[PDB]
Amino acid sequence: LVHGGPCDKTSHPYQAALYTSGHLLCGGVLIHPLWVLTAAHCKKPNLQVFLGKHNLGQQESSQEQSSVVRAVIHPDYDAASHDQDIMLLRLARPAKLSELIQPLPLERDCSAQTTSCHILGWGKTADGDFPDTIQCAYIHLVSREECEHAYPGQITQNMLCAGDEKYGKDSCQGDSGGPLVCGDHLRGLVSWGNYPCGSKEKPGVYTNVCRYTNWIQKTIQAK
Ligand SMILES: N=C(N)c1ccc(NCc2ncc(-c3ccccc3)[nH]2)cc1OCc1cccnc1
Repeated sequence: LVHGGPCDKTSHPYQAALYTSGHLLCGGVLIHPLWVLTAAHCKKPNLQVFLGKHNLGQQESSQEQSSVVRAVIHPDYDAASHDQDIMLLRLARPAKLSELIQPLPLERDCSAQTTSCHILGWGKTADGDFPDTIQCAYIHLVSREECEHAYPGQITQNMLCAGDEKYGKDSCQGDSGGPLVCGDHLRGLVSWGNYPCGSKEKPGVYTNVCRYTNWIQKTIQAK
């Protein structure tokens, strides 16, 4: 995450860190004790989910590690255009809830009134390095018209745009699949955006979570 700062230690109990091959791959959101939501482009072998983390460089008493037993990519995900960039991960071990491990409720209304938004993750910072401590930033939703102008013929109804006109606070590589939180609800998932990272004119593009209520519920309730 570029141009942000360290999160408050107790503000992100729903944040997951996804690992493969021993290093940080993506963010993710705990939405149910057995399920983490992330971006479909985070699908890699032997995913390891870490909950209750703040600093990746230290062993924390609140952390919980779980293997993934099932990875459910949206049937209409299109890697080329990033359309429908969403994936459900079923945990081997149900999350042992604590003050630092809690699910985040989903935004079910696509016409939700504007609320204060934020992003977070262990993605690349402004200096080009990967931080041990999770970064946070306030950002605002950008109108669909403004975003269509920023990325012509690239924005679908399955995408939301969000950014920061003042410093260009933005999500980046490694923040993928992390949450766009609006009014204490999951509004979006980190999907794609500008290269290099920065949202002054070309806002970050987020998977529009409100569009996936039925698919999420059907997947979680399946079998
Ligand atoms: N600026 C942003 N808001 C932003 C946030 C997250 C990401 N994640 C990387 C990422 N998204 C999708 C894929 C992907 C999908 C399919 C196939 C292979 C790759 N990879 C990228 C972002 O901006 C572009 C960007 C690209 C690379 C390095 N830095 C920034």
